Amino acid sequence: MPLNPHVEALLQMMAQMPAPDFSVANPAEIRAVFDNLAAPPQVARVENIAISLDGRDLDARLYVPEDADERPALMVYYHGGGWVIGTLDTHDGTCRALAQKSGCAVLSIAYRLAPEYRYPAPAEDCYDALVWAKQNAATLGVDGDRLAVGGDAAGGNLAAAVAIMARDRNGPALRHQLLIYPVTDNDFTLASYAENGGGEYYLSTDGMRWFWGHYLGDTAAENAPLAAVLNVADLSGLAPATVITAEYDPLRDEGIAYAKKLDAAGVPVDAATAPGMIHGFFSMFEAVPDSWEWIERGASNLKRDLALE
Amino acid sequence: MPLNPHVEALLQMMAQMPAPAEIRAVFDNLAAPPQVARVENIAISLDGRDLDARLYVPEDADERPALMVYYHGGGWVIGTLDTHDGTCRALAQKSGCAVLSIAYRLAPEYRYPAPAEDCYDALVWAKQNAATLGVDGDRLAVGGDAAGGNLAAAVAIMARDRNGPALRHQLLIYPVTDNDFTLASYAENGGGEYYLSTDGMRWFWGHYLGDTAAENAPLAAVLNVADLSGLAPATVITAEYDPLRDEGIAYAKKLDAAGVPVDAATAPGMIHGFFSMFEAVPDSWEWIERGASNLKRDLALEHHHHH
Ligand SMILES: O=C(N[C@H](CO)[C@H](O)c1ccc([N+](=O)[O-])cc1)C(Cl)Cl
Repeated sequence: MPLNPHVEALLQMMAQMPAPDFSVANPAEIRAVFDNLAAPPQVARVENIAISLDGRDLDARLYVPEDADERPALMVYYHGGGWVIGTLDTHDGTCRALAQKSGCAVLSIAYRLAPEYRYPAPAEDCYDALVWAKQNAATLGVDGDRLAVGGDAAGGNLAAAVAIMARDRNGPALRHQLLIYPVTDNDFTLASYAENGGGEYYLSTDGMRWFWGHYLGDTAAENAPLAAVLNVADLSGLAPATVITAEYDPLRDEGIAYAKKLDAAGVPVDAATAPGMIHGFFSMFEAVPDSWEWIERGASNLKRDLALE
Repeated sequence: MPLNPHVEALLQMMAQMPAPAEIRAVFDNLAAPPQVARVENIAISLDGRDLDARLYVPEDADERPALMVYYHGGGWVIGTLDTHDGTCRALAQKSGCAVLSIAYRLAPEYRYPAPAEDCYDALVWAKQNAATLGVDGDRLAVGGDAAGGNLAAAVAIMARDRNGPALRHQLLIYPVTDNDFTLASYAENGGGEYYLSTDGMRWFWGHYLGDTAAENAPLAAVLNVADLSGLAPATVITAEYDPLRDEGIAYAKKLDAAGVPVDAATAPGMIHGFFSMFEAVPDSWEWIERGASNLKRDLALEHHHHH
């Protein structure tokens, strides 16, 4: 029986990886190379946390990075997955990566998912969770005065909405919003949807129709102000943003767009499209070494806006 | 910029894989660590030393589940709770049993027999502290991959010889059982193009034994133990393109010959370490499932009427 084709593709992929050319095979070197290969990014502590809110319990996970401060700043993170899928486990690597590179604690929220809980519910979970974290800051062991929200894809959509909710509802003061290739609108005619939406690049335009439909259900996009945050008339007074888009992401244009509108309304923004990258690439750092550059970039903005002043 | 070549290689890797509640069931389980209900970082205080441990309790385990005590691989020199986290989650999930992953002390800092005595002592702790762990101390099993399967095999032998915890199973995943590098699979598979090399194994063995000759290390080269009878029923899963294939098979044959019930097979087309590769190689799941299924059978819950 010949080599399993997938094992072959794995071996090829391991072979095209950045050499760690330690000059000699001693136990410390071999250990570092195997840990780099086979373990998720190291953090000091990971705590499975139950968040009891009015009406509902949400699972969450606290990541505390090695060499963080006594009481580090916190970013409350919202996984992506089109408001329909995604778990704490699918984004465990991404949260660890961000925590490691920012030196910030990261609290990842398992908000309730559509269609079971259609739009207003998931964003209310995410907002109520940021509130919970603020009010239980000392109990988590973090500084609730240095708060951020972040998220990828649908999660970036939720983080933008929470930032809006926190400004409108006069909630937790946020030092940053980290938006990683975020969903911002349901206009599927955009250039990048034609260019990138065929399914060739993981995420497809039809996927996004499917997601949006499950999230909104019977609500009209126009009657869903925290869904298409791109359509929010006024984006002034929002937390400083980082908006990283990907070149071959169907969401690229609308994400780029939102960043422009934030910059228009006065919000400080670092905004970049990652060359050669697809949707979901923050989560692909194990196979795509170049993902780390952009992870480091976003975390570097967080580390700056969350500094103990 | 052109599409990133690592990204493009990843994309064709996904494309190379065949095929709301059902949709989540699939996509949540690709490129992600398998979900379990509870994961607890545990410290084990033994005589002379404290070991790190991690307890995995899967979804839909019994009120007081069976326990497999698991020993990671890494040639007795490398590996952590973190490097084998994914593997432990997969086995807990597919078996329905709790899994206790043990961070035994590593060679060359701690040479044979130290890592083995850690692994045995951790089993005895787990049985003694079953109420503390919330598991059923009468439904115990050991397991491990590579040098971890070696340690599991050695522990099953020690538990037998020392009137130690009764074991219902030993799951041995492409185990190291001997340092005979003359064997066929080393010549065929031990070149280095298949992850593990004969040279790698020499290195590991050198670090593990130190000055001690193999002939004086029966709990290391378990293939040189005379009487394997009365040992825990075994699963021994080897890999076609693994240098360790042949000594794994040999150990299985000797288990069987001694009257130990053994499920033994060679995963066709697979390399050393493929149980840990299930995110990239979904066909690994077939073998994970078989191994975990044998665990589940031998760690069977007792009868309870439901009326
Ligand atoms: O023993 C070794 N690796 C073993 C292979 O069994 C280890 O079990 C392992 C390999 C790969 C892996 N992964 O890619 O997640 C995890 C563990 C050495 Cl050759 Cl580095």
